[PDB]
This record gives sequence, structure tokens and C-alpha cells, in this order.
Amino acid sequence: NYGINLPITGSMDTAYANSTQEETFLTSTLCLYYPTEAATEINDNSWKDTLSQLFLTKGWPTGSVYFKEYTDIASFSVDPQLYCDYNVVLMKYDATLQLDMSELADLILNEWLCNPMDITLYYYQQTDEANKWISMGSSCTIKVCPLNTQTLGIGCLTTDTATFEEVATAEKLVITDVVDGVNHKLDVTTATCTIRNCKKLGPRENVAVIQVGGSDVLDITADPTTAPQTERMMRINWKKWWQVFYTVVDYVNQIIQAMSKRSRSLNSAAFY
Amino acid sequence: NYGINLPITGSMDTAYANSTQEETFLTSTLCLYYPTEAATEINDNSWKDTLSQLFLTKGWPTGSVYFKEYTDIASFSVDPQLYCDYNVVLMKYDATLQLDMSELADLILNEWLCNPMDITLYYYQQTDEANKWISMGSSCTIKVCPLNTQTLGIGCLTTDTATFEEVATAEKLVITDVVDGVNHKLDVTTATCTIRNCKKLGPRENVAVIQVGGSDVLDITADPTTAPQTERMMRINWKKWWQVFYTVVDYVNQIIQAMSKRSRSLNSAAFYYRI
Amino acid sequence: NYGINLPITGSMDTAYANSTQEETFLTSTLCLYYPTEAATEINDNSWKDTLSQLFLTKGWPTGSVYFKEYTDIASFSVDPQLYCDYNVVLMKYDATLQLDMSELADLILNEWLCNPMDITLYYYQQTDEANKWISMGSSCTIKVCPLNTQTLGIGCLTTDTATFEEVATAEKLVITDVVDGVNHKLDVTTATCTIRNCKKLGPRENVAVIQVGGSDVLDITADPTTAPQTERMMRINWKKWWQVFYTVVDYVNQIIQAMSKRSRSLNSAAFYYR
Amino acid sequence: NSVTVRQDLERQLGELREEFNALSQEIAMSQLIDLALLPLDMFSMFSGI
Amino acid sequence: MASLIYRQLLTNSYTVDLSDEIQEIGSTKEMQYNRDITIRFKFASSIVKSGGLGYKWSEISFKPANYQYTYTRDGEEVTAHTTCSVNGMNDFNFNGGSLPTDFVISRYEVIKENSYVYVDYWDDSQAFRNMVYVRSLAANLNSVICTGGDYSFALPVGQWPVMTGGAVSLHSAGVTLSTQFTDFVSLNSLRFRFRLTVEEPSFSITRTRVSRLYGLPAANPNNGKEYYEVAGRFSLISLGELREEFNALSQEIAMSQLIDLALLPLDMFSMFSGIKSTIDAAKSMATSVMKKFKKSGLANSVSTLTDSLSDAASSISRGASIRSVGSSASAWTDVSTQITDVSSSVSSISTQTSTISRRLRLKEMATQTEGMNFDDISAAVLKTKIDRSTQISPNTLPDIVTEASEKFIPNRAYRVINNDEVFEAGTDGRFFAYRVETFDEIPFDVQKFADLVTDSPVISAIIDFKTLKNLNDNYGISRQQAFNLLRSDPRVLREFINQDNPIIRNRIEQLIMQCRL
Amino acid sequence: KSTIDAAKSMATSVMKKFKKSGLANSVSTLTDSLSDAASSISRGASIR
Amino acid sequence: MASLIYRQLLTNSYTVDLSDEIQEIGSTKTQNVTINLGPFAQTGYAPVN
Repeated sequence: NYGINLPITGSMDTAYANSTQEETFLTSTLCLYYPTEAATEINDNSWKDTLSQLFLTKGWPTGSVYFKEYTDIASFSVDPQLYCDYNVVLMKYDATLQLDMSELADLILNEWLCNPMDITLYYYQQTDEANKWISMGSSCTIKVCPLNTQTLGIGCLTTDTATFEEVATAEKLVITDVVDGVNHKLDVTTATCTIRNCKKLGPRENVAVIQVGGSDVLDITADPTTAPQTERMMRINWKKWWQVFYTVVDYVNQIIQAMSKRSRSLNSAAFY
Repeated sequence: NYGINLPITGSMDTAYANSTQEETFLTSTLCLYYPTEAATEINDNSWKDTLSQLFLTKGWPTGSVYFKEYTDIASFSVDPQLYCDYNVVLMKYDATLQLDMSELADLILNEWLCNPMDITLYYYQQTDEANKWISMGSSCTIKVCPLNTQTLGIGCLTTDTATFEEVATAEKLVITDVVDGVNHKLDVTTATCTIRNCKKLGPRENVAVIQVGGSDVLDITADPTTAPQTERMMRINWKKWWQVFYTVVDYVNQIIQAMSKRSRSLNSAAFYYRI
Repeated sequence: NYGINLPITGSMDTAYANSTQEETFLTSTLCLYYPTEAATEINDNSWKDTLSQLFLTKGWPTGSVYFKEYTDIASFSVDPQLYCDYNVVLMKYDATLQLDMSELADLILNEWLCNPMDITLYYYQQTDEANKWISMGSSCTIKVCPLNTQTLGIGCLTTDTATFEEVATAEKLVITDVVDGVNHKLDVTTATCTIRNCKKLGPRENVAVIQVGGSDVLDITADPTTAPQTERMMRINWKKWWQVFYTVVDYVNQIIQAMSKRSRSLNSAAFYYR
Repeated sequence: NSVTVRQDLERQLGELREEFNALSQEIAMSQLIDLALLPLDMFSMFSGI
Repeated sequence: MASLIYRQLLTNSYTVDLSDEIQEIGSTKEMQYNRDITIRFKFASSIVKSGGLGYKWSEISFKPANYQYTYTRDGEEVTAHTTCSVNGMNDFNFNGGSLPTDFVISRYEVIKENSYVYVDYWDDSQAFRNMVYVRSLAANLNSVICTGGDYSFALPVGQWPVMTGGAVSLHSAGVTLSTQFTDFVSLNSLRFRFRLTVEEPSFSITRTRVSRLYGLPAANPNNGKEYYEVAGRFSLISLGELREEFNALSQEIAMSQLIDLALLPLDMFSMFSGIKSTIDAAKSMATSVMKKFKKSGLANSVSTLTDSLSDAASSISRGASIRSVGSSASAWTDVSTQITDVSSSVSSISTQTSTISRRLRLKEMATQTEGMNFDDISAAVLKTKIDRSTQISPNTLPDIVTEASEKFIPNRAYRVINNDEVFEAGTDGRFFAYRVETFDEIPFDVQKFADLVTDSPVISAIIDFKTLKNLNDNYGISRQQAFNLLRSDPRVLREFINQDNPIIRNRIEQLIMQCRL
Repeated sequence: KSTIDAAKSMATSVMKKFKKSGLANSVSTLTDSLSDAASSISRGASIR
Repeated sequence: MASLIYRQLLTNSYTVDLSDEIQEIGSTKTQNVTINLGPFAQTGYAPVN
């Protein structure tokens, strides 16, 4: 764009250009993410097809809607590539996996920027409430050792990782947070994990995590002070999976309207 | 047919017509719904009586308060004919029954305009975000088959229900929702179930579902976009049942004030019909 | 304002702000892509290191330059997760692999927008000279069947793929082009391949495919009418690999200057790209 | 079970409307008027489409 | 007048389809002569048993049957051949059960009131062979009752069920055309079809559950008769190159007599009156004449202007850049002003004028204007010659009519008055500016022109400048008259040509000579 | 009322009656008497 | 008013034919239509002896 230098005009012409949903029906793609269990319960070889014809009703041309199958919250969390313009991901309340779910939401619902970290040669530090370490893979196990202003351990010996502080034991997606403004020698299991240094920010004008199950929320926040509740964070009452999908279809536009179209670029949110 | 088509000319006379609780104490009835377990834990042959004398304190004449025993959320959900002017129903968080509870709340807390459906002879469709199919009974099992504009199945053969899509497996209360504006051949187990076509609307100026336990986040909408939190949806922290009732009594007016029984009455509970 | 279009005042103040290379030396990363054979011929355990010190000369701080090893044009054309701000990829003329190379160039040198395709349920069609089907993977084998306005084959039976028309036999990267405005039932070997529907456009303000050997020729037009020659398409005379790298280093800025940031990425564009 | 039904064509038909409206907000003025001084009869209307 | 007839057609084209669609379903998969007639015919049946034990029949159906005979008519022995077939038969069945020993008829045909019997007829006299052009035919025939005989179903064991009864009467209904093709030659015929009325007795199948049914079953429809007979009487009433003749035939059309016949709404019913044909020609032909129009010059063109408005009034947000010689965009003026899609040879103005003529001109007509409109001079030409030819046959009437439109009065111009200023778009070439009164010429304008054309009434300048100025000088031309001679008034024009006879009689005539096609 | 494809084929029959009556032919005559006037030649069974 | 109605007719007579031609060919052609019976068994005794 090269432009942002010159304001924009504020005159109230006052002419709303009508519809909005009639541009998105024609030009955008809708990608539905669900868990295996969801589809297994449906037990039809043509469910993706039936729903698609039903999607014409709500106004989405045949070749428009795509159906992606994550089989777990952890895998759907490791190697991320939102495929379509609009992504609405269905998540089933599994109470033991809550934080797994929180860490995954925090990634889709938000806009991320990521540079690479070399745990080997360089001990790092986070800068602000927006600098976090997002690591993900087969088995992510992160141990940390805070450094005083001398490159010396504080409660640890930068030499023996048996004195480090473990902050993640074999997760599939992890957003680690350390006391801001302190250097740390890091010890990740890079064999099965990848850890990258991300700065947060923009949010996502796409992800509309629809939650099935429970009650209760989650506060993506890392702090204790704030709790943000966004429109791209919806909830549905579980009955049967066929019902869930019927509702998602019967209210596609409502769900789409709670998102937008800016923000799609390269799939994999971590930015190297 | 007196009503509107006129305008009530405001004017801020600002005259205050004091109290309001003094008319409700004299002229209304309060019906408390609880589960069996609630009463069983109380273990007294005179608990209904003791609480009643205690209710005089809060201002409800002897013959005023009634105590109805649902033994389960499923049966209560079928037989909910609300007997009194003001109904405050006590619900105990059972985590496996949450949707059973949601479907029951959706029925009491709201209003519901329903017509009978003949699953046997005709291909039906819901019209707006307010047209839902509320079915209830012994064992409600609903299978559905969407029709294209030809009366032909879409992912199903209107001839063999083994190709239908099951959306309810033996529930006691079910509010079914299908993609709006599409005809469906329905296959309910009418032997043990009754399915009726309802149009929603007026919240209820009575029931005050008071929730015992959990941590609650009640999502009572069919959609994903909205979440409505009303005053007639209260929550109490579980200790013992005697305590729950003491609180309900100690705050009867506060609870009643969050309802207001003028729009009530109706003439029996739930449904409606205007067949 | 940054999520909308803003157009600039045209007054000739006329004051060029000097250097330009002195912001890129400080703030940008340089990623060099080469083939295995390249490094094998060099035979040193410290070549990446030696070149790095040499890179300080041209003005790139120690932790700045990265060295990525593709071992073939086919694999490289696969996991093209260009890692750094500036990417200069070294390609060694292999005459049998020309189109493999062309298809890979077409991908790096250009700005691509893709969506996923479900070959199973929906027969597709390309819209303009910019709608192409880019498929890539282990073994990409694509057979096609053009549909008349009835969903019926034209020279094929939408039922038996033995009548389809094969347009790719086991490639690692393929940019398929069909007669615009015609529906096609597609039959890819999705087991080993992935086919996606891409719209082209912007070009890349990064890569700089530097070609070793031949007497070179790259075609990036699918058509016959046009032939585009861009600055991000350079050529070097093959002597020894050490020489190639020396030159790449001795002329880093010249090569970088022929690219430049990443308009689509930079910050002031995160909306319409990034 | 085939005999019955109760609704069809509307959904696509009620739908359609919401677009007609928006599509109107652009019609010129002068260009319109004129095309109301031309006996757009039978043969005319079902020409394109 | 022509205004209607022409437009009237393109208006009623939608019909073309419906009709068109008939002949398909129905399509595959002078001199008078008389003669009482005697039609003798018979039915045939096909009876097929199922296999197995022999208690079941699979099919009992009607089959075409031939009959030949001779009869006397006017002292001559006539040899006749007939073929009888049925249509619209009804499928009945009888299921005695699924056991191998249960009597069953899977399908048996019955003709009822929704069925027809057809009898094709040919005989060896000369009037019959000379029937190849047929302008009209009616039959007055006696009815005949066809009754079913018995048919026994011989079961392997026991008592035999017997189908008995059934009857229908045959009534002559509708008369057409037809022809029989055998191994080598053809037998022309206008086979009549008999409508049926059920009669007594009803039919039943003894030993079963089938009684009191009305209609004639296929089991034994001839009831042992050698033939059925229907006799009566029938009456019959009987009767590139083209162009070169039309032209010559024009060189004679009067003048005054013509004009007039352009002040008479010669619409549909009128034009296809005079034609005298064999059958539903002029009919489906007045429809075919249509099915030609909606596929020619006049057609599409008009279909274009129409859009060029919609599209330019619908676009606007994205109105075609085009260009417009005049106040503003408006198909008529501008769309021609810009899409000067052809090229080279002379001066500016003329080119637009021209291209603005094309649309404006011919085109205008099929909508709204005054006085004798060119075409109304054309129609006159047509309804004329297409009468001084006498022809019948289909393949002619269409096209030729159409083609008349596209190629009649090759050129021609128009004018628009406004404040005593005759603006004349001399199509192809020319253009002048008047001062209405004192026939004078001042700088013409592409501008003043623009609008005043776009939305106001136009006039099909019968006589134009050239003829006019020459006329005004060697005569007089009262202010009164003149003012009419512009609106192209019928009267005032008719006068001169009818009265005076000078010039006027060339400007007119010449036009006739021009609608030569 | 009634009209089982009556007033229909009947609005058509009402037609199939017209084109076979006074108003019909007559109008069909004047029409010719013009054509035949200008065009062919005036059938001069005496004419003023 | 009457002007139309009257004239309107003689104008639309050409149609008389097309239609006329249907009921003939239409009836001259025609489909074979079905009998819907079989509500119950035909059932009888099935052997003489």
C-alpha cells in the first residue's frame, strides 16, 4: 500500500451501500474445521455433500465451502494453515484439554508475528505484554533458566539443565510467558519441538471458534487482570453433531458477519 | 379488541405510586419447583409447613405459597404446567444433563406459540430464527430428511428412514432446529413422542430459574452469535438444601421483583397452540 | 489510516534521502539457497562461516546471513517457506529439468494467492490469464476431463478416468493451465499430491533467481505471446562454485537492490497482504 | 409419503429480493427515465436473460 | 398501419415457441371430386401367455389390422384397403393370486372414451390419386357399434374363465392427412379418427372378479364379424427467383391508391387473409413468418437498442465511457455518437449523423411517431404484391416477408421540428437546417440535434429538403399546407399527389422503386 | 363461471366464430378493395 | 374500449389454428395412462376339481 500518511475524510454523507453479504457470497470461501468424532457420529458418506446443497440456501455457490478434519485439538494446534478466506472452527469441550484449547484459540483468534530463536548460542528475553514464545510440535518440553545481569543462573547453573525450571512437559502447542525483561537460557527438546519468538497484536477477522460443550470460559489472557470476550468467540449447546452443523449452516451469515475479510496472507501464523 | 392503535401520551407527572410489593403479597400465588433429592435431603414431614410460616414474614398469606416436586429435569420438562402466578424453579447442576436443562429453561423462561404437526402426511420447514420444533414425551427420537425443491431427498431417500439423519436419540424434551427455509420429511417415534411446530417470542415474566451449582455459563440460544442473560435466570451457591430454601424465602420479593406476574396467567402452562 | 487506499501528493521537493543500503544492512536478513552439489564441491566445514565474515565487508552484521540447502530443484520447489527478508536462490542449469525450473521460478519470482480444491466432490474451471492450478508433492499426476455445459465429457466419460487427458506425469511442482472458462472433472493422485487453485499477480520484491549455466532461457508465461524479463532474474557464468559465491558476496547489494523489501509484507500493508 | 409438501421456491425467491434492492441503489437517473418512453413490450423483456 | 403489422409480429413471437413445441411432441420420435364412401375395417389382437404351468397370460393387446374389399359407387367397382389401429388404450389387469395355479392376466388393453380408433383408407379411383393439394375436407358418416365376443382362457386344470362383453360406438371426429409407406410405394390418405362412446353391454371375466366394466377389450373385438362398416359421404373442396419478379411487379403500383392503404391498420388478420392455402400454412406460417422475424435484421437490432438503455441506465455507477454529442449519455444519441464501429472516406458530422441515424431511423419506427411512417409505405408494398402473386405454399411466405423489412428503403432520413427549425438527419449523407417558414439553411448542429432527437417525437420525412425547396419555388405552398407537409400528414400529402402531380409524384414513386428488395 | 377449458378454447371458439361472419369478411373485403385498388387492377364492375 | 375487445379478437385469431391443431394431433398422438388399483388382494380360490 505505501500509504497511511494521509488521513481519510470524515463527512457524514450518510449513505450506507447496501447488503454486504452479497459480495461475500460471490467472492469468498468458507472453511469448516471439526474433530473426527464429529464426522464419525454423523456416519454418512455424503454428509459433506448434503450440507453443501444446504449451503446454497444461505447463499454459498457450490464450489465455495470446504470441510477440514482435525482429529485432535493438539494436532490441529501443531502444523497450522487456515485454508480459506473465512474459517469457523468447531471445538468440543474436553475438560482435561482446556489449556490446550486456550493456547490454540489464542493462536487462531489472533494475529501473530514470529522471528526464530537460537536456544543454543543465544539466551533470550521477552519485551512487553505482547512478546511471547510460541512453540509447537510432536512433543514440546521446555525448561528455563533466568539469568542475572552477568549471564549467571538465578536458581540454576547455566551448565546443568537438571537445575532448570520446567514450564511445559510434552505439549503439542505452547505459548510460554516469562518475567518481562530478563534473559533466559532455554532448553527445549528441539528434536520434536520448534520454538519461535512471537510479537502479538492484530486479531483475527476470520477465526470464529464455536465452542461445543460445558459452560465456562477462557481467558486467553496471559495476565490475571484482563478478560477479553470477542465476537469471533461463539458458543453452541450440544445435542447431536448433525444439529450443530444444521445450526452452523442455518446461521452462516451471522457467523461470517462476526468476522471480516482482512488478514489471510500466508497460512502459518508464526512469521519467520 | 382494545388495545393498540393508539398512542399513550407520555407526560412526566412524576407521581410516584409507592410500593408495588403490597399488591403482589395480597393478590398473587407463588409456586416453588424443586427436585426430589432436594426434599429428601431435608427429611422432615413438616418442611413445607415450616417454610410457609416463614413465608408470612416476607409477606405471603398462609394459603398463598405452593410446593411442586419434579423428580427429574426430564419429567419436569414434559409436565411443566406452571400452576401459580409466580413460578420459581430450583435446578441442581447435573453436568451430563446440561442440554436437557437448557431445553427446559428455553421453554419456561420464554414464550412459545405452537401448532400440531402431522409427521405422517406432510413435508415441513422452519421459517425464521423463531420457528422451532419442540417435541417432548416418554422417549423422543427424531430423524430428519431434507428435501430439495422436488420433494426428493438430499443425502436420503424419502422412502427408507435408514438413510435419514438422526438429530435426537430418546430425549424427554427436545427443541430441534433445521436449516431455515428447507422442507424436511420427519420421522419421529410418535408412539412415545409428540412433536409440535412452535413460534417463539415473549420471554417469561414469571419463572426464575434459580440454578444450584457449578460455575455457570448458560448459553440458551440456538445460534452461536448471541448469548442472552436475563433477570429471570438467577444462581445460588450450594451448601445444603435447607440453606437454599432459607435464601429463597429470605429473598422472595427480590426474586419476584425480577419477574412480575402481570403477563402471566396465560390460562395453563407452556405451549400455547392457537392451532 | 492503513487498512484502506491513500494516494500521494506529487510535489517535486526533490530531495532524495540518502544511501538506502544503510537501512537494509542494519534491519534485513539475507537467505542464500543453493543445491547440494554446490556445497559438496566446496568441501570445507567452514565455508558458510568464511563467507559470513566476507559478508561483513559488504555490510551485513554477523547474525544476518543464512544458508539454506535445497538438494534438488523438485524438492526445493516443494517446501518454499522462504525464510528471510531477502532470498537469492542459486539454480544450476540442468537441461532435462528446464520446465521443473520454470515452474519453480514462476512460483518464487511471483506473488501467489491460493484456495484449496476438492477434486472429489466439484469439477472446476480457470477464469482469466491469471487463474492457474498449482499442484505439488511427492508424485503429482494430473488427468483432466473437459465438461460441456451439461456436466458431460468432451472426449471423455466423467465415469472412467482411462478416458481422461493426462497433463502431468509424476512431477514435484506443476502449474497447470486449461482452456479458460470451461469446467473440468479433475483426477489428481491426491495421495502423493496436493492441488490448489491460485490467482497470480503481484511479483516478488525478493528472490533473485541467479542462474548458473547454459545460455539461458526462462519462460514464465504460460502463453506464447509474452516474454517477461525482470530484474529479479539474474545470470552468472559457471566456473567453480567458490567463484559463484565470491561474486554473490562481492555484489550482494547490487543483487539486493534489484529486489527490495517486500512491499506485500512490510507493515504498512498487513491488510491487503503481508 | 410423497403426496404432501407445504413450501417451495420461496426460499430461493425470498432470498433473491435482498439482492434486487441493493442492485437498485445504483441505477442512474436520466438513463432510467428515458427507458420508460420506449414501449418495452413482450418480445423486449424476454430477450436477454 | 404498417406500424402495427410489423411491430404486431415481434410482439406475438412468444407464441412461436408454444406452437413450435407442439409439432414435436406430435412430430415423430381449381377442382373438386366426390364419392359416397364405404369404410370396412377390423381389429387384430396379440395374446401372449406367460411361461410356467399355463395359468397365466402376460399380454392381450390391440394390433393394427388390414382389410381389403370392393364396393360399388356410381356404377364403378372401387377396390379399397384399410388399416385399423388404436391409440390411448387403457391397461387393465387381473391378479387371481401368486400361486402357479392362480389365473392371472398381467396386462390387457381396453379402449374407452379416452381412446381413439384410426382407420387409414385408400381406394383405386382417379379423384383420390389427384388429391395432392388439399384446401379442405368433411365427412358425414354413420356411427357403428363394435362389441366384444367371448374369449376363453384354457387353464391346464378345470373350469375356464371367459372374458365376455364390452362395447364402444365410433363417431367420426376430426379429418386430417396421412400416408402409408410399404416395402416400396406410398398410399396418400386423410385418415379420420373416431372418438368413442362406451355402450352396453359391459364386460366381465366369468369365474372371477371382473364385472360391470365399460369399454372394448382386446380379447375378441371383432366378435366373429368379418368386418365392421362405417358408410356415408364426404365432401372435398380443392384448388432468389422470387425477387426478380417482385421488383418488376412493383413498377406498376399506382400512387394515390397506395398511400391510402397506409392509413389502414393492416394488421395480422388482414395480411394472411388473401393467401389461399392447403392446410395450416398461413396459420403456423403466420407463426413461421414470426419464427423468421425473431432471427433477422429488425429483430436483434431492436433487441439491442433496448439493452443499450437498460445497460446504460443500470450501469451508470459504471456507465460506459462512450461519448455523447449532446447534453448527456442516452443510447440513442451517444451510443451511436461513440461506437462508430465502421470507418474511412469523408467528413465528421456525416459519420455520427449516419450512425445516429441507423438507431434513430428504421429503429425508431417500431415504437412511436406521426404521419405515414416509412414502413407504412413498405407494408403497402407488401400487402400489395404478396397479392398480385396468388401463391400458396409455406416455404415462401416466411422469410420473404421478413427480408422485406431488412431491405426496404435502403436509406431515408428524419427530421425534428422545434421552434420552427427543421433538423434533418439525412441518413448516410447530408443534413440541413431550416427556418421552417422561408425554406432556408443555417449551420446545422450535432448539439442542438443531440437531445431534441433523443426524447421528442420524430417524423419519417416523406418528402425531404431537395424535393421540398424545389417544390416551394415552382408552386406556392400555403403556410397552412407546409406546416402539414412536415408532420408528414396523410391528407395534405394525398392531395397534391392526387391533385397537382408535379414533383411530389417522384419523391413518392421513387420510394416505391426503392423498396425493390 | 364454470369454464373447464371452456371460456378458454371458448374465448378461442368465440374467435372460431368471428372469422366466419358479418364483421369478418366485410373487413376482409375493404382491405382487399384497397390492395386490389392500387396493386392489381380495379375490378371495374362499373365504378365511380 | 369495445374498440379493443372486438378488434383485439380478430387480431388474435391466427391463434385459433395452433390451438385447434393441438386437440387433434394432441389427441392423434397421446400417451397411455395408468390405472391405480390394487388396494387389496384380487384373491379368490385357484383350482377347479
